[PDB]
Amino acid sequence: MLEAQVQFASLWKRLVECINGLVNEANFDCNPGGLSVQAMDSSHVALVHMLLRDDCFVKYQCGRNSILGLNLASLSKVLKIVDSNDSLSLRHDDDSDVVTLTSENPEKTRKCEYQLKLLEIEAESMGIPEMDYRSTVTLNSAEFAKIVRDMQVFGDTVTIAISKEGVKFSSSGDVGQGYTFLQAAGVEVTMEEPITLSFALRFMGIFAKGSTLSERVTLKFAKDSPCMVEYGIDNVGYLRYYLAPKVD
Amino acid sequence: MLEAQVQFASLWKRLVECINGLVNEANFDCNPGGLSVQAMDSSHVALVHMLLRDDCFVKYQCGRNSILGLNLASLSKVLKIVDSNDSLSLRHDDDSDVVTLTSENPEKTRKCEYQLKLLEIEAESMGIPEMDYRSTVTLNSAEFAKIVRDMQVFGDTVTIAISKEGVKFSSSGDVGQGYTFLQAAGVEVTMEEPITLSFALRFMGIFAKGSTLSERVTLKFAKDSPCMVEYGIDNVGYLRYYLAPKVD
Amino acid sequence: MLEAQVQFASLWKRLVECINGLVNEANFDCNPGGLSVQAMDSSHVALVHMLLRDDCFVKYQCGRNSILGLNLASLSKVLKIVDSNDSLSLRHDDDSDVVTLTSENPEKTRKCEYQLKLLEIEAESMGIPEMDYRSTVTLNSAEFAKIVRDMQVFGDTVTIAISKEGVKFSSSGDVGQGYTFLQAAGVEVTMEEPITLSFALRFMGIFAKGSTLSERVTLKFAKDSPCMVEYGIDNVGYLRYYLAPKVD
Repeated sequence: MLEAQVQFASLWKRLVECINGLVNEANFDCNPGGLSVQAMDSSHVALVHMLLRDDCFVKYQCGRNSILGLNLASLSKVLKIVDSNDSLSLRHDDDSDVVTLTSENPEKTRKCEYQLKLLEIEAESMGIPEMDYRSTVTLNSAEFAKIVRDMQVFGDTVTIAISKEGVKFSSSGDVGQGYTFLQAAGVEVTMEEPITLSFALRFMGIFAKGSTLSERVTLKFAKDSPCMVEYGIDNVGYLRYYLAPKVD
Repeated sequence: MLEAQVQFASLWKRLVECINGLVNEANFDCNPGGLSVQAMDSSHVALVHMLLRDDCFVKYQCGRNSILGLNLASLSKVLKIVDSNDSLSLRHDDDSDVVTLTSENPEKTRKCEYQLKLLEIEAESMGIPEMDYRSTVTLNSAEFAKIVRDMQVFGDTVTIAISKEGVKFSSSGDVGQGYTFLQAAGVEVTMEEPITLSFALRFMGIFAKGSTLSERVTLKFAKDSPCMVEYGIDNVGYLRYYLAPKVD
Repeated sequence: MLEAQVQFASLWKRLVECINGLVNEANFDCNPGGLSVQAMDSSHVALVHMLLRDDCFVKYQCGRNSILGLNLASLSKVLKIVDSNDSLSLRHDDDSDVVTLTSENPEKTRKCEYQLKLLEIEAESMGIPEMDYRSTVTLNSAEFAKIVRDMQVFGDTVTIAISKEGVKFSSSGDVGQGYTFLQAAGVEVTMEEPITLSFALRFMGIFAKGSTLSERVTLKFAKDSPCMVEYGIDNVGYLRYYLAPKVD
């Protein structure tokens, strides 16, 4: 028996777009502590972790640790048609084969109910990278997203370069070469190594949809490792993406 | 020698857009009691009747009664180039092959004049049902339009249920099942008897575009009777759609 | 070498859009006088001539006459991602095979540096054919844009017709037959005789994007001659297009 009402559907909408950019279906892992979604893309290069804590909701009910597999195509299609400022209640009854979304005004004059069939999705091996990072940069989410889009005019690969002065995103291709250089303040570096890696812009792109959730974004880098980009969802959750670097 | 100056060309623009949704060509019945298009889609399932009473125009003139066949696709292309806040005089002359649109500024500094070829179109041998309709509902025209587009994510068929409590719009398909319920008395339901019919969303869709003319819309129903959907062009005319239900 | 710095990159963004419509590569002739593109379209029917004068730039060094072949496609692609409000400094060091654009933020938190390869651009065939222009006509550049967009629904050839009263742009095609007349209101016609040319609309449309650089535009005509359409950039240069008439 589960029931998670949220005040403003804005949140669910912005979130599902965010994880849908990375995967078609995923398991909604619901505990008394909150909804969790963990998922890897089909090329096993990059990973989403999303937590929404119990207090993120107006009302949250999850005695048992039930799981829900959900088609994020259908889910996304449906959230599309739900007003930003309407309330949205996700509920699964005791052994139904469908989850239900349920939507109302502030003023109760219109009520929408949608039902989605669930799916056996084999929960994956996957594995959050277990490391700690000796380099962290925080910056404006929207600026971040613009920088990936920028770099894409050049390549499929951005080269990030943290130093104590600031980060230096670079890229190359037929069009030419470009970099965008950032300076500390603005940007918040916390480095202890001239550490500089390369990544797939396709994914950085996908991750950067995170700016719909959070004015700021933190990137984290350990030498030769899966970087992390984190989007704080208020103080009541996070969106976390981990991506493998390109290596020789 | 027809002549028909509307004053704000928006009306003609917003109208043709609507009716063009349903049909590529249409005869304009031009009496001294106004203009009226009557027409069926090619799948002979859905009907438009629009009348602009002669009080509608700041200049009307139709001694005789003429029919004028028009390619609406071409009439639409010309009308998308016409500034909503301009004069728009229509005009046909005796044995003339061509009708003539003519726009002017408020401040008489810009004259535009287009010229379209008439068609011969076979006169329509279905026209109106002439029905009772004792079941009625009236709701904000944009919500109606939002709703048909919403229901379209689920299926090609909307099922409309009317009780005195309200009006439920339901739909089913691959994605899931959806419904949108509206409360009564903001919706003015008023029925004699509780009934529920089903319809092709394609056409409901087409009809909904009427939301650009009237802020409110009126639906009327009857058991195994082509429903009607009506849009008052304020008090100077109407646009009216009729659609066959889907029975088993 | 050459340095040229603009205060607001808006200018370059808006210029390269205009001239890229006509040709995908051009030579920038650079003097102490200023930057200067001059280029024909590949059918030798239309000619662009831009001048950015030395005072257009906050900073402009160019000791000797270098000539730079640039790929306007690529430049366009880069400039699309430069912010309007950032500055843009364009340098080239004398044996370098590369031009380099640099973009700083007013508050110095962000610096961007893109670099493009030069091209050996063979054709500088050229030849600004000045003649004595009898008739002039000057009008709001957006209206002119709009008029050609409109004339395009009819045909691919506009006939401009200039007289005491004003000017009549007309066109014909499968859709029908339109015209647009502008009274001498502003609209400063200032002719000597009646005069009626016709012109490819494709090109007129390419030209009409100049409306992003100048609230007004000016057309000059001469019997059996190329027209000129000029857009002035402040008092610091011009963009000037020349188009041959259709005769037959």
